[PDB]
Amino acid sequence: DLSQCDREPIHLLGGIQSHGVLLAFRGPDRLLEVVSANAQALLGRPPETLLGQPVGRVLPAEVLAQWEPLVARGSVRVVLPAGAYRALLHESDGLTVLELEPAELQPGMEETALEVVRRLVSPLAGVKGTQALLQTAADTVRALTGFDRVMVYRFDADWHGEVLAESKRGGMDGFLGMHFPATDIPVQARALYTRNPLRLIADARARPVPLLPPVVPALGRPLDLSNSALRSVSPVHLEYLRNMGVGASFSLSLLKEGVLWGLIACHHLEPLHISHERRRACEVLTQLLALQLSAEERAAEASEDAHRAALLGQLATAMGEGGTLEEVLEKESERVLALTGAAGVALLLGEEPLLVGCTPAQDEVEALVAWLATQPFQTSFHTDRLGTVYPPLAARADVAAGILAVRLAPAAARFAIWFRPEVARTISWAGNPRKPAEPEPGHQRLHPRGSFQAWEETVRDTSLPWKRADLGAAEGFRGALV
Amino acid sequence: DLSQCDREPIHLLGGIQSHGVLLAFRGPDRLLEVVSANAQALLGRPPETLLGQPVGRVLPAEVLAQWEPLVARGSVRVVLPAGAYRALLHESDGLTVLELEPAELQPGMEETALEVVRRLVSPLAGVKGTQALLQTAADTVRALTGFDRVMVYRFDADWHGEVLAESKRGGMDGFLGMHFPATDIPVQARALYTRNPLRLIADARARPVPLLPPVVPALGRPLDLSNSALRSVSPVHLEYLRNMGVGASFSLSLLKEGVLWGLIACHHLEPLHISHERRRACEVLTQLLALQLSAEERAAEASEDAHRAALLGQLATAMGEGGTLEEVLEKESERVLALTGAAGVALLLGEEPLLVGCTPAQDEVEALVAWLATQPFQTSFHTDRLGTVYPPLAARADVAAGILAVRLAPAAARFAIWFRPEVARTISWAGNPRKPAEPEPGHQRLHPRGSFQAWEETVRDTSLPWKRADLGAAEGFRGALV
Ligand SMILES: *C/C=C1/C(Cc2[nH]c(Cc3[nH]c(CC4=NC(=O)C(CC)=C4C)c(C)c3CCC(=O)O)c(CCC(=O)O)c2C)=NC(=O)[C@H]1C
Ligand SMILES: *C/C=C1/C(Cc2[nH]c(Cc3[nH]c(CC4=NC(=O)C(CC)=C4C)c(C)c3CCC(=O)O)c(CCC(=O)O)c2C)=NC(=O)[C@H]1C
Repeated sequence: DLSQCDREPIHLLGGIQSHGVLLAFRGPDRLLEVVSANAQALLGRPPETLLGQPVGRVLPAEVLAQWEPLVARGSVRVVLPAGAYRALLHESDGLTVLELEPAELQPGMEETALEVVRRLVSPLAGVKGTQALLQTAADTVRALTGFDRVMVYRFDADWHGEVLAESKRGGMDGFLGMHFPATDIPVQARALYTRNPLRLIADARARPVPLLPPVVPALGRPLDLSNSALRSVSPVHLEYLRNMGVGASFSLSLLKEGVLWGLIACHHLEPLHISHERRRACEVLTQLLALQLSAEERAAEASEDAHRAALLGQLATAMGEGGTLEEVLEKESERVLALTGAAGVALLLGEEPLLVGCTPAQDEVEALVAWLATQPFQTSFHTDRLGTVYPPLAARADVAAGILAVRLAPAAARFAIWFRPEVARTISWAGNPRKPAEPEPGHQRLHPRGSFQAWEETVRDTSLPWKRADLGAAEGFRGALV
Repeated sequence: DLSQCDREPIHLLGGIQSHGVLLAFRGPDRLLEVVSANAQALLGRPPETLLGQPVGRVLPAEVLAQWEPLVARGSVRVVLPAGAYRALLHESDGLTVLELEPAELQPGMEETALEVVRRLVSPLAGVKGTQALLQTAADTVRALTGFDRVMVYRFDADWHGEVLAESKRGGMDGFLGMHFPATDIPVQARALYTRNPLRLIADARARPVPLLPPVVPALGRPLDLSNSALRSVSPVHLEYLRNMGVGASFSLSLLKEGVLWGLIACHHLEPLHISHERRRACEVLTQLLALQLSAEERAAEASEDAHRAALLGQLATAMGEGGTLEEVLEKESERVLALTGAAGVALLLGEEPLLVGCTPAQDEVEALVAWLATQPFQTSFHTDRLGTVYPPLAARADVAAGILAVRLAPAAARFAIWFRPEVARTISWAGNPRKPAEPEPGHQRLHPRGSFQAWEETVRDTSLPWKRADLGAAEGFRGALV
């Protein structure tokens, strides 16, 4: 359901965090437009008094010698008097949208950047599992701008997610597993994160600094601050960090192969401005955690599912050295079930079902086969919820939560079914998940929580996943019968 | 092993590069021992002299201050009065080796490194090929190194290689798709190069500078320069360089899962010296693109299995729809001969066989299974020189030159089979391959072929190799047949 929580724009609010400068430009012969009410304190002359007038009479020679490499490169460092801000410029609704914002004072990005990477590459990064690859990234990021807590929120099936990492300092608090809503990182803001990686909260305590004039004439609405460098997050959100205990939040959204995945949150007690160069060079590492995952699952599967095929190679030679189904299936029944980490498996070979392992009762399975053949799957049908699809076997979960249809022939409702049982799973949650926001009596403008502390729910009457292998190994048996 | 090549003790041969200095520090109260002649270019007062003499008492105030940090971390910025060197160390052979050699002049090296780390990582990497993956790392290490010429070398099965890639400037002779031995980078140096990636040969033409006392006092044989940098090499190496038009060297070891997948050599038309932060920065780039293309191997594997399944999904419905095999194999005759990507199949499912593609005769089919029972193999026999191992039916250059066994029945003479033809594959041999290196009347000392010109080896009659996933679509077919 689209919510007042997800219908809400970003991109086109009010403007930029109180530490940049947006000086706009409309068409040919340069010429300023949408400015930034804070502009008369890093320039030299007030905003309203150069909102009509061209670049010649707005910027100093510095940035106007640099104007050419700017277009031509992306960003470009200029050391004009207040210090040495950035330059990052893109294209908007009809504009050249030049902004600067402070630059990096240490000459050990390059140096600390290159020792920090080596960690999250190495001669062989996967050694002691994937809680390391998650934990070294989360570490580095922390130990590459400095922070007092950072994790790896991962989204799942229903876009709700949890933190599989945690790097911290001498006795804060901090989350870990600890599920928290999907409403949070809403539909708006991972549709937008496919194209725009990271966001900087500079000083979550401090207030947003408007834009000039609040619309960009021609269009009618305000400016697309979407590709922005310093978009200011939103009331729904800082209302919702001033509880938590962040004066920051440093995110760099993952996506190895076009698909989102997680984030790396970075938290910090006191306002903190990491740079564009450092912001982007941890985007380089978020880009090295997404890759080295791609590589190992895309591997695991390869290395894991040989163990699968050595089952099916057992199950097939026995199958042809004394051809006799029931006899040869019994001895290699530990193998059948174990194809798929299963407890039970019926087979309909024409005659009566050969129930085999630790399955439910025959009178039951007969009703289960009619109900199947009167469903659509072109070959297979599985679920981790069971009672949800075919309620009759709800009550007797304990062996019946997840199944593998594998139609042996067309009209023939002969097949085999793999019963997979029931799993505990006491599952932690940051405040009661049943309610992830705060309606003000009319329900039109709302709030977050001030909650964030371990309300457990208990996933149960579900099972395990059915990961490409079960559903693939299993389709080996069905071609191995015909 | 064999000819004088896999003999040359290429770490105990004294000698060291002349820009560098490797001196050695023996015993407890850090106390000199072996110093590398030209050591008074950096200490005014002679090597000969202070082979006695405590550590700090032989080398400067400057460099003493920073004797502390390089124990802990082992790379310092000791900046002295002769363009300030820096010394990486390591403990070779029970004593401590300080390896004074030059700076990075230029403070981008790191900031530039980091940006070519991006070009070869940006999350659409390989979307004009693996080929394009190799030919980036070509132009990126090149930019790091200046070096006029970069290469990339895979060591195909028999240790002897190809140069997939290249990356030259203009009017630069080059081996684009050219092809040569693995005598060269021999037995010795593969074994050494698993242990350290890199090696430099900057001023090839520059003869070595002895390091006294020819042989390490209490051992004999020269110290052991194995895990040094500013060493030299088996002389008659930069030997077969003066036979080229190169006066430098840089070549890394791409290591992929711990086997040596080869190296990238950048050599220069005239001498050049790159740093040890700078060569760290390309050894870094090797253990990165390996991380990438390890995934790309794993990827097009899982994409090609999941392919073959879908192909076999169809196959086994033609199976279950009825008709006996011979009728089912009629059209799927087309589909099975595409299931190991071979020309035809032959059943032999008891009775007189099925020839059912572009097969040899009936009489030669049977001639194999006779012999195929004599020799080993539980389940399989994929060979490609099916005429070397087995001459009689070793003239089929057209119909069969690589066969595939499977036993449809354990201890029984029932094997189904897919033969596939000779394929002419033009090989642009670079120099003579009947001349790795012509010796001196004596056969006691070797210098190496002085002519690297294209040679034709048009190899009549083998198979396109037997790719894992292909190969792997056999244990199944055999299970889902009786
Ligand atoms: C329903 C509307 C609401 C909004 C709007 C809104 N939500 C977000 C996202 C968000 N929420 C979190 C919470 C959080 N604390 C942690 O420790 C972690 C990781 C472990 C998380 C995810 C985060 C981190 C985020 C976005 C990541 C970030 O802070 O950069 C946004 C994103 C701001 C944007 O526009 O980019 C917005 C606009 N917040 C609500 O509570 C509801 C009402
Ligand atoms: C029969 C004796 C022979 C030896 C002994 C030997 N040579 C080397 C050095 C070597 N060779 C290669 C191969 C190679 N890399 C390239 O780029 C090219 C041309 C494109 C070639 C042909 C390499 C990489 C090396 C290491 C240094 C270098 O090549 O730049 C060794 C080990 C090297 C060392 O001394 O440390 C040994 C033991 N080599 C022969 O070719 C024959 C004559």
